Amino acid sequence: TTTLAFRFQGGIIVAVDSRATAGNWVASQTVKKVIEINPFLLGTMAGGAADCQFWETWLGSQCRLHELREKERISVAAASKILSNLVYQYKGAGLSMGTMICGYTRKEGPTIYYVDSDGTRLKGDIFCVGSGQTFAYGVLDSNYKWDLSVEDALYLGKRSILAAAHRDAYSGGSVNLYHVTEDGWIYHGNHDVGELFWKVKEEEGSFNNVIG
Amino acid sequence: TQQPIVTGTSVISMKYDNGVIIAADNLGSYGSLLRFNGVERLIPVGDNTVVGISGDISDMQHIERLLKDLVTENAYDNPLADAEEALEPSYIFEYLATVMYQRRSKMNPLWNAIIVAGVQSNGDQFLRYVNLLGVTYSSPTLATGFGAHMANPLLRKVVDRESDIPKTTVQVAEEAIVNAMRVLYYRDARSSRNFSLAIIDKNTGLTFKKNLQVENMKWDFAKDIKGYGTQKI
Amino acid sequence: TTIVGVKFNNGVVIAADTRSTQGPIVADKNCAKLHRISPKIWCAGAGTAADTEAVTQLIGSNIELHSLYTSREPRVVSALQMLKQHLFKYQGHIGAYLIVAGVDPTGSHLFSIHAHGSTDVGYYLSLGSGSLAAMAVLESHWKQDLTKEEAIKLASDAIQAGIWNDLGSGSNVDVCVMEIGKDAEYLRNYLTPNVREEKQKSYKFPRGTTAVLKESIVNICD
Amino acid sequence: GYDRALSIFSPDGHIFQVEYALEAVKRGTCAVGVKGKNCVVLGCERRSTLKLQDTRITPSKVSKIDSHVVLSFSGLNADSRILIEKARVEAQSHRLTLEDPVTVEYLTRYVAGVQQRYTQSGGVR
Amino acid sequence: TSIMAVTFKDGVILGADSRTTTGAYIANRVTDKLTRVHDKIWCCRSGSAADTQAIADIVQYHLELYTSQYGTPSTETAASVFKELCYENKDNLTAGIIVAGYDDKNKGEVYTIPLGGSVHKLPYAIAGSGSTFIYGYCDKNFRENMSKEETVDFIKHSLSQAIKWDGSSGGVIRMVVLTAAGVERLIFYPDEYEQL
Amino acid sequence: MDIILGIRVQDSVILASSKAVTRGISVLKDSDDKTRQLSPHTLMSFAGEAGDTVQFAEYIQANIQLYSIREDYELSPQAVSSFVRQELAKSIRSRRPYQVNVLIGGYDKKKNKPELYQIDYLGTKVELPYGAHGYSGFYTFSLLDHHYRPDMTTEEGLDLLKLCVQELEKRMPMDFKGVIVKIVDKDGIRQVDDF
Amino acid sequence: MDIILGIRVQDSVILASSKAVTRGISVLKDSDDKTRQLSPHTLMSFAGEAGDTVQFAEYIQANIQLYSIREDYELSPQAVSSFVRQELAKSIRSRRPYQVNVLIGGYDKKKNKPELYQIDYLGTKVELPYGAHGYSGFYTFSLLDHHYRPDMTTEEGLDLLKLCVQELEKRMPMDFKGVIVKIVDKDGIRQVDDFQ
Amino acid sequence: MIEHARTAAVTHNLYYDEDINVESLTQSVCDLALRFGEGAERLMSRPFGVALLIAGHDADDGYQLFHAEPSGTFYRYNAKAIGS
Amino acid sequence: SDPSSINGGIVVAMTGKDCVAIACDLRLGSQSLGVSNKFEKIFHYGHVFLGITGLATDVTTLNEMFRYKTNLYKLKEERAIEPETFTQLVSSSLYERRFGPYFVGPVVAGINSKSGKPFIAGFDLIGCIDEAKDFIVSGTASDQLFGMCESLYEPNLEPEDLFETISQALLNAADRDALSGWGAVVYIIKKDEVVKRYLKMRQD
Amino acid sequence: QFNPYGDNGGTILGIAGEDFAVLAGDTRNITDYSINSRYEPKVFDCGDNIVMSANGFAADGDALVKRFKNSVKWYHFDHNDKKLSINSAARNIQHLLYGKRFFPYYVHTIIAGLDEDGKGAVYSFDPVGSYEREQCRAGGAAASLIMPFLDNQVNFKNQYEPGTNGKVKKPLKYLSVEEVIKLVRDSFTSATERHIQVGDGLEILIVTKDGVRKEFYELKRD
Ligand SMILES: C/C=C\NC(=O)[C@H]1NC(=O)[C@H](CC(N)=O)NC(=O)[C@@H](NC(=O)C(=O)[C@H](C)CC)Cc2ccc(O)c(c2)-c2cccc3c2NC(=O)[C@@]3(O)[C@@H]1O
Ligand SMILES: C/C=C\NC(=O)[C@H]1NC(=O)[C@H](CC(N)=O)NC(=O)[C@@H](NC(=O)C(=O)[C@H](C)CC)Cc2ccc(O)c(c2)-c2cccc3c2NC(=O)[C@@]3(O)[C@@H]1O
Ligand SMILES: C/C=C\NC(=O)[C@H]1NC(=O)[C@H](CC(N)=O)NC(=O)[C@@H](NC(=O)C(=O)[C@H](C)CC)Cc2ccc(O)c(c2)-c2cccc3c2NC(=O)[C@@]3(O)[C@@H]1O
Ligand SMILES: [Mg+2]
Ligand SMILES: [Mg+2]
Ligand SMILES: [Mg+2]
Repeated sequence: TTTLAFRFQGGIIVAVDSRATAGNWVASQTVKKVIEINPFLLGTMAGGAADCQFWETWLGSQCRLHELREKERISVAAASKILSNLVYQYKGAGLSMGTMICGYTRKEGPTIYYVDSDGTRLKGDIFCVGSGQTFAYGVLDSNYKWDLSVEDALYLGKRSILAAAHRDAYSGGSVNLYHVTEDGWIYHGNHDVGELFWKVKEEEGSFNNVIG
Repeated sequence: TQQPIVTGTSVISMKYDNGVIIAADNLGSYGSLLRFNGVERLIPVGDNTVVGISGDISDMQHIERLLKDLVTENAYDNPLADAEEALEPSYIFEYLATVMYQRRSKMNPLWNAIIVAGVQSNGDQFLRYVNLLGVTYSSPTLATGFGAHMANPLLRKVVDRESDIPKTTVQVAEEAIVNAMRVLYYRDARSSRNFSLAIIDKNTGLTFKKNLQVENMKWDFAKDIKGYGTQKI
Repeated sequence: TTIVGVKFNNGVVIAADTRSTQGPIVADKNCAKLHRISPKIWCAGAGTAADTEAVTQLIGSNIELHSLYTSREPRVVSALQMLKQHLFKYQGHIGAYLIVAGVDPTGSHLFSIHAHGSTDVGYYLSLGSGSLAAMAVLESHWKQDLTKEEAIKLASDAIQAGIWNDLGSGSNVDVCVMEIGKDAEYLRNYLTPNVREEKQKSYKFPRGTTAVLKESIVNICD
Repeated sequence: GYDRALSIFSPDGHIFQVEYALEAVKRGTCAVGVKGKNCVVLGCERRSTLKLQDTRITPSKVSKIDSHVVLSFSGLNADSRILIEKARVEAQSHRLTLEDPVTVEYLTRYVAGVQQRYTQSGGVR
Repeated sequence: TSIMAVTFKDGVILGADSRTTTGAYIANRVTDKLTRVHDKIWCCRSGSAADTQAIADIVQYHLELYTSQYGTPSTETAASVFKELCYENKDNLTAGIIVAGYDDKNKGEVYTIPLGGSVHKLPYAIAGSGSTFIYGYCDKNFRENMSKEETVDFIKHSLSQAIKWDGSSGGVIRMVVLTAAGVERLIFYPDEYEQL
Repeated sequence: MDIILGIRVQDSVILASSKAVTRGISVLKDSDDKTRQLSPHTLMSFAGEAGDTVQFAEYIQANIQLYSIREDYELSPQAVSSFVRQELAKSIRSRRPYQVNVLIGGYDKKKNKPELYQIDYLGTKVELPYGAHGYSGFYTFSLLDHHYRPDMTTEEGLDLLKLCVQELEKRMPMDFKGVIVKIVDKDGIRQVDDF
Repeated sequence: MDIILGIRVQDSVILASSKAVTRGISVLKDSDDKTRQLSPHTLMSFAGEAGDTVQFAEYIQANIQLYSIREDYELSPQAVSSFVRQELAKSIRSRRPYQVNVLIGGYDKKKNKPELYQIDYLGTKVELPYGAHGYSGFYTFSLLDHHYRPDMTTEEGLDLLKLCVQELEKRMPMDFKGVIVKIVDKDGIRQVDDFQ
Repeated sequence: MIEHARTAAVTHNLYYDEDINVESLTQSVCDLALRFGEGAERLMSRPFGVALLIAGHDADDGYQLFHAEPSGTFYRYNAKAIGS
Repeated sequence: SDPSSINGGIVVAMTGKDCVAIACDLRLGSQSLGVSNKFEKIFHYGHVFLGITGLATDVTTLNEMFRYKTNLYKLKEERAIEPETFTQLVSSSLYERRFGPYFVGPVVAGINSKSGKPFIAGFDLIGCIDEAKDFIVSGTASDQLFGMCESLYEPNLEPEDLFETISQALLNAADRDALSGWGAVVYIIKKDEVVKRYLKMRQD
Repeated sequence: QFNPYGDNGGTILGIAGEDFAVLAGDTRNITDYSINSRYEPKVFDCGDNIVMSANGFAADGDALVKRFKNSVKWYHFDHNDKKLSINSAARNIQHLLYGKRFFPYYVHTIIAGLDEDGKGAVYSFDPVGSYEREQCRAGGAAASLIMPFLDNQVNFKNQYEPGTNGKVKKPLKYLSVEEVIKLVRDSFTSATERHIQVGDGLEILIVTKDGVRKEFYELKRD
């Protein structure tokens, strides 16, 4: 599992893979690791499949309750802190989760929070979580800049997920892309790693390490 | 129960054309000691069900108490308790199975393997199995413990599939059960020569035979066994 | 693995299944478990398959050398004693459980050897995972003064019970008969009950289905 | 333990205890609030003006629930203290779980809900 | 396993069951637990079948060489060989042995070697898993210098009770009688010693 | 552990806290403020197990702010330290104790004096001229034992803290990505912009 | 662990090694050369358990220098890599195995080509354009997968290595106090004096 | 009551990935109406003093309007007026 | 963790009409981290091919040992070793270290130079001779390869069809294992021609 | 200590076509290296054209099946006999499974049916409830053996169009019920050949817009 989310001039870029494994066995490669909390809040999962999926859907329910109660969208801070307090109430029980809550509000702007089962909650600009977070982090920090275009930032997120899928054995399948702006989240397609790798190799002159 | 103490050995059972047959030893084993002889491990419920239990004898007696209490409670306010609303084998099974799975999920199981065998009200032969894990399955031949390893292969040579059940007679099935009991007495250290046998037949009812003994044993060739290899005398 | 041995009035038969499993997965669907220690002394093995093969081959080599040295026919008691002492030396760490039968100048012989180095003698014996089923069959149908066909049928039925009622034994039945006045007869696939049905399809891919990046002719000569 | 239904309906459709609480309110000192274009003023009445009274320590009619919300009351002073404590606790809890001070509407709704629960619970007035 | 050896006027008689078990399964229900290390020196084995067989083979080899060199061995000599083998390899063995022999000088003698390698000469020796159940019966029924038939009956009753109560013992009762007249092999079947 | 340092200077208390939070083999953040303003004249830096730290800090902050609103009065630093110590001492023998260590620095206005308290997750409170949590002290204390002086100025305290940070960056196996330095005095709490 | 990186560019091999040695909670030295010149055209960087590293490195150095003197000839990088791999593979099944991972960079003069080998303490040898030992690769590899190019120059390789070191210093929990950078080419082995 | 309704609705979504039927929501709301009395789970002292018009739409029974009284009873009206 | 599952990899051999085929994955990695995309596991001595899956260092050591032994065998016998003889040699060499085994799973394939018969066989880590006429599989994805083979294989395939079958089996089994993949090679072997093909597969 | 879990083997398979779904399972219930029964079905019809199978621990599987059937009964009771959507059933099964997040049902769960648009659909659940809608999914003992085959023959993985220079994938197409029956039969014959916990019999439930039908086929009994 490898997920990344980073802020730039055009809002937030989010990019995940789709591989879920049970040890050496690739259980599935059609896993949607971005949870659409609401048209303005996204949740990226990493770790416990059932844990993350169930609790992020529950977070979406809680956000709907907050919106109905206060007649106002829930803030990224409050949305992340709900799940943070939940997992901390379940701390030491056996939960394994590393998630990123990304959103755009008028009060906060674009905002990204990292929340794990240990109870940590961190507001940040660039986050990579999962077994292959290191390769992502590498490519990102090497090619990151706040003045990226929407196109360039989407391409950078996709390429970081691609590198993490290549190197890390537990990450792969396909890349799911998302752009979070003032108007909400926009899905930018599901790209099969099998074809995306060859495309990037031919178009970039990179991945010269592969025999293909 | 966390560890069994006094335990009963295998319980074997099989279907035939008009009903079912079950059998079990009369032995209560205190580990490696054959402590209690004359321990009935076949509990007849009604005129149509028999429950064969292996494992912790205390839990078997608890299940006996539960079966008696279930009969008593079914008799309450039931004018047809002696007829259409009597205790069916499927009812008794499902109850025992729910109990076993509950006690498993509470981490305090009944250290037993249970085989419920009887005839339903419509003449159907019921024969099913449950254990301390609550696992349930039903086959034309059912055995517990060593029986599952030795009795079942012999009993399947008579009824290897459902279609063989109408062809098997009561004599064939009973002879097979007695032969399997003899084989168990041969090759089971925690077994006894005295056993009990129940027949639930959709026409003759419940036939319960106690104080049976394994007979026609072949031991003469033991005189020709001398030494463990090269010894000649 | 299900191995059995039955002595009849003029010799001894051994039989086994043909299933080698790497845990819960079948690895060989026709494994030969009958090993030749001597032209008239055979052995069925169960347990660590490599251990059984190695110990049978080593004792067979030693038996051939001993028979050349003494210019006499190898005796089943000799193979029995050597196997016993070898297995006991290794404190049972050689996971080989054997049923060794044969015919020598002293007559017919049938023994069983436990991997820790213990030996038993009898007219009918069985070992392996499905040993219990086969032993139940034996105790049900065995009698004294069996004919050749009677002992063959008994051993084959024991192996069949092992195949049908044990997850660790399956495929086909192998048999080896050893009579006093004749040569040993090694019937491979004496019974082939587990034959696979015809597949509902033929998955012969159309050529060009697989994508290839580079080809090369390999030089195998000099 | 004590769950006697004190606030119940009357044959004419009236909850008497609520109206008598309103009457107790009508017997308390006066309080007023006025909204400006960019400010809010709260005025309160002092019980005449006694001379043996120490005005430095006696609680004032206006109490702060948070740094940005104030509360005046009319009626029984003790019930006012209870409501003020509950409101301050809820304001701090909302700050803790939302990382944002409460709105006047939210605090007002919380106080109203507390009072409504007290009008429909057993063993309490 | 239930084994015993009893001395009497005419010599000695060993008795055992025929049940070799791996756990709760009867590995062999016709086992010959009475092993011979010399013409009139036999041993009852209990415990690890492999260890007992190895010890018995080595003791028989040593006694055969002793016979070829220095003449017919004494029962005490076989007992000492067993004792050395068991005591020097106590950490890797699990064998209880009862060595019974007959000679013209000492008539019939019985030695017992439990775990640890100790050796004790007794008028009668009981050992095995079942022996624990027949301690009282044997202590109350054993007599000095019984007749052949009385010794056979005593061993039969003791081993039958042991087989009845002990699930680790069963099969048939095997007996070997060593007297001046020689070696006699007796067998008793379940349909006879169960009705005792 | 993390870098949590505190030094009590004449008329001020300075608190330094590492900016790095690392989970696994990746440094997740390099700009983490490990402090919480309990009151306008009392700050608390914290470090320990992930999750428990911020939870305990914000809980203490909420309780102190509730006490401040209820009484319209600011608790003395001594009282806040005693409250935090009692909370930790009740926590240690609970089902899941808080594993957080805290430094509390505050300017007591009724005494017009700076105060610094060190409390571990067990509830052992001490008032020290300088304190540290984790392995940091194992170095810094020595320096202070040599360089501390009671009549120091706030700038001299900042220079001493810079010496401590240099020693840590030299001889510590972990890269804590600098420190956030805050000063608590009679005029409240400020944050040194360039350290 | 320590940072051990290597990158093979056209006509050069670059090796980077941590400068920090830390025992306990104290950094004992910040200028440690974790390499040994096996031969004038073959260098080996190493990292692993304290003690075993320098011991194994100096042992390999002694053996390679002895072979060079005996034959008056320098072994190709392939031969040195195979020899050290065999040494490690014999060590793993010894009583106390060597826990050292090595990168070997050399300019094959008979082929006039740069070569880089990666071997772990197990004896797993690979020929790679770039390699790393420990956690370092978990970052650096990605960068290389994006930025490596076969027709690069030694300066371009140095810039890529600097990018890798920057990423490591950004996202690594440990402060390895920079790296020593060495270049192996047709003219032998040289050391970049100032890298950051 | 409104709270109990809203949460219930969202909960039916969370448990079933679909919108709750109008009649089901109205019935769940009415389940609170007669949850009053003395004794004691403690229940409220008095029934509700408010009536509700619950309007909605689902794919099963189209557009729906329900009247909910503190009597625990609810009706379905094509049109309904409550109050003065 | 497990010695055989540190590096990962898969090898599969199949037979057809007057031909054999042996394919392997091209991945070498330290558990999660992938290191090398060029680690082939099928070596050849004369006309006998051996694929070795498992601990990489043991793979290389056994390759060098078998090269050594086959060279000495050819020198002493003045002929190339046959696949059956080489299989017996592999079994004996494996059992020689019974109590300290090589954590590998060898697979021998080839065509008997004299009889012209196709021969394949497999072993465990202690040398158990597993000789099948259809297919032999080994590696971390042994179960996936078993399923793919038992489903797709049919006897008497021509080289062009046997190649497609073995390639599809290898690829679809590798896509279901995280520790195998990153490339693949397939050798198709006839009596006097061996063709080596690099397959294209997903690189994750 | 008492071990509250056990493995009964078994293998289940689920495929979704154009206007139909199919859920098949082996009828062999086993324990350790012994067979408990040769016909103990585990693919059940629950109503509303929804077939379910939770393979693994037999006790937990039966408990989960009973709980889901009770849940559909109460869903009909409490919502005016509204039809339970397949996605709604999947969500409810996720919640059922996650209810024992810390004492899970040792079962892999697979349900099959038709979606709101009347097209085939399968849903897969790990033992704690991470659910996913798919077109093919195998679970149980032989899952690792069947799943790649499906990927090759249902989703056409690694299959490029011949001559397209490995650039054009094979056109993905919906399969007929006859084709999925063929694939299921071949998958289960292979599983019976190579896995010792699979065999005896294959029972297939086919869910179309016309309802649920059954097909039984014999399997090897080794
Ligand atoms: C979030 C995005 C991708 N998620 C993953 O990619 C993760 N995969 C899964 O959770 C698989 C998926 C599947 N089978 O569909 N499910 C299980 O394991 C499930 N059962 C089992 O553990 C069992 O059998 C038990 C014996 C009985 C229930 C549930 C579970 C339980 C405890 C855990 O601590 C984890 C998962 C866990 C947590 C953190 C990371 C990972 C985990 N488990 C791993 O295998 C992984 O490592 C991988 O990262
Ligand atoms: C014909 C005689 C027996 N027939 C069988 O069919 C027996 N199988 C085998 O001996 C297989 C055969 C093969 N092709 O490898 N050997 C291994 O698995 C080898 N281990 C390995 O490779 C591994 O470490 C992998 C990780 C796992 C596949 C060697 C080994 C190691 C420890 C053991 O305790 C046994 C074998 C063992 C001993 C007694 C009985 C049995 C054993 N193992 C079982 O699986 C069986 O139960 C079966 O009875
Ligand atoms: C001497 C006359 C009758 N002897 C018996 O009747 C005895 N049975 C056997 O020795 C079986 C026979 C067989 N062919 O299998 N052999 C083994 O157990 C072998 N170990 C194995 O199998 C194993 O892996 C496990 C260790 C055992 C399940 C050899 C062995 C090793 C260590 C031991 O401490 C004993 C035996 C041991 C000692 C005292 C009594 C008994 C023993 N073991 C028991 O099983 C018994 O209880 C029974 O009394
Ligand atoms: Mg990957
Ligand atoms: Mg893979
Ligand atoms: Mg099978």
